[PDB]
Amino acid sequence: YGDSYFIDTDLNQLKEVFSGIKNSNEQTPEEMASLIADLEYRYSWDCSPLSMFRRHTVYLDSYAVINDLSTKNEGTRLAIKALELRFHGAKVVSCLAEGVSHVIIGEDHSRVADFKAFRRTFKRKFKILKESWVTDSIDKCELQEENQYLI
Amino acid sequence: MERKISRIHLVSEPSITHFLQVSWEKTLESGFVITLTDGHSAWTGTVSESEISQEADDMAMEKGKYVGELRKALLSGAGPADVYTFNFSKESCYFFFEKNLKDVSFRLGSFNLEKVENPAEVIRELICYCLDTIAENQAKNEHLQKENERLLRDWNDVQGRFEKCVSAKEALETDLYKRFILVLNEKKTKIRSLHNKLLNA
Amino acid sequence: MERKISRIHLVSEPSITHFLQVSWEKTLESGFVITLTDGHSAWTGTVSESEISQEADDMAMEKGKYVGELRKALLYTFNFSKESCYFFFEKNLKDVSFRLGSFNLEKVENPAEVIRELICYCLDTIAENQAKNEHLQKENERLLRDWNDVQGRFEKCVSAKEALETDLYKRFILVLNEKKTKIRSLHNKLLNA
Repeated sequence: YGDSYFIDTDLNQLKEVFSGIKNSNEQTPEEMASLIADLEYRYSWDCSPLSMFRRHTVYLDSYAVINDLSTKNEGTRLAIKALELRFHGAKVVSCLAEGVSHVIIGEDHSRVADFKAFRRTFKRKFKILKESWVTDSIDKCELQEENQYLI
Repeated sequence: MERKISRIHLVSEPSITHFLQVSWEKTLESGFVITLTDGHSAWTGTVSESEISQEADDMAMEKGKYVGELRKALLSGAGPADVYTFNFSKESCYFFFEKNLKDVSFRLGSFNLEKVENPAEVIRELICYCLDTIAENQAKNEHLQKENERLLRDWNDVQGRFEKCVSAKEALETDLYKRFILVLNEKKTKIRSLHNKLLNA
Repeated sequence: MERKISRIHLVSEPSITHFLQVSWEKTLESGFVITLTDGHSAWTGTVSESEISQEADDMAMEKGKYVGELRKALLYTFNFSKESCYFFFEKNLKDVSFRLGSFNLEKVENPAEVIRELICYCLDTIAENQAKNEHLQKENERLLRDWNDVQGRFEKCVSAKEALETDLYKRFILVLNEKKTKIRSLHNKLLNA
């Protein structure tokens, strides 16, 4: 493409080069988490403000009862965690699975008992985290840590 | 069969009120049972068909509007459209409320009402239903304003998140562009170094 | 007045319920315009700020307790005495036993007038609260639509940003892998040639 081997490319060159390349995302979301997330890892960009959940997989806590994906909570801003997760390479698994590692507790904290049922059935245990880990973290344009955002 | 609260304002009897607490059947255009009460004597009765419209022709007004106006007067809320002087006559047991157009005595509906002794419990139930509707409306207002505040707070939060994301996503994409720029610049520097080494190889 | 008719029971007729019309006089300490009806008689008592200040501490008990009793009862086990026209009832609760206020009610001869007041306030309150509920559904629907629209806006923003980031990263991977192939080819050429 317009990319050169002896002339350093700037933003204008990159935009023209990328525009020359056809736009097509033919890649499954796992592969963004594996290889494309490694671009922010091998070259140290995992600290980007708006896209830092690339390797962090959270729980889209939007259900009154956990392990059931039909009791979506209406009238609340609990879906922001998933979109913020979807704002990065976060594998948004709506149900408690091996992917779930950051339980972002929203307006209901009594649901922790249901989390205990699947906290042992999966290897990477999820932890009870407040809205600051997801809902306020990308609002602050960062990626909070579980220990400082517990409950 | 239910009783609907319609306190017709008696100009002739400001002291002895009259409520046309209609207990209607499953019909509106035909004869509908209209029940009345005053405070110490209720006036119930069954209205026949083809006779309530004879006075409608005496009224010399539109049909169809007749049925709707009967519903308005019988049910809660006297209709502004066709205001009738609520002359619920105790002297004849005939609650005639009439719009005497062109200054002439025109009757509206043939209501065969009878005076009774003890409407106390019926009026108790009437005003009790009124204030139970008031209480449930107040509770509805309470949870409605609770939902109003909750939805407003969630709307503000989502709006703030969306505004921040749309404002900073272009900056983040430009940062990714600069990251690619630096990576390709270092790759090209390595390529030039290897080319120079090959020139001396 | 805010003549809210609240149901109370009779002493001899518990099943037949009088409606204690809890009114307002812009103050709550002075009780309310206590109008009562049975369908056969009227009890329109105009109790004012004359049996409150002195009656609060007459029985060696605090005004705060007296006003609390007024708020908790005048606004349960209710009992009205028709013979004396005196609204007193047995408040058989914890450390409460007395004639609640010297409410010597007034009785007008015509129950129809107090029934007029009761029905008028009842229907006016129904209409006002129904209009309140109507515009509250309106506002609730407006805010629900606004919140859903902004949530969908954030959905679209997140999807578009993720797609742009993904395609930029994929194009960058293509370019960088080609550059690394060039680098290793140059390594081989330097090693051999």
